[PDB]
Amino acid sequence: HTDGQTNTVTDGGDGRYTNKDSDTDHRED
Repeated sequence: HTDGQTNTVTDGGDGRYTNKDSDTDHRED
């Protein structure tokens, strides 16, 4: 009901450091 975001985290493939990426996503609307 097409307001609102989806959930978005990314962990950068790896590395073992704090490779904490972000994003966006929505009900693309």
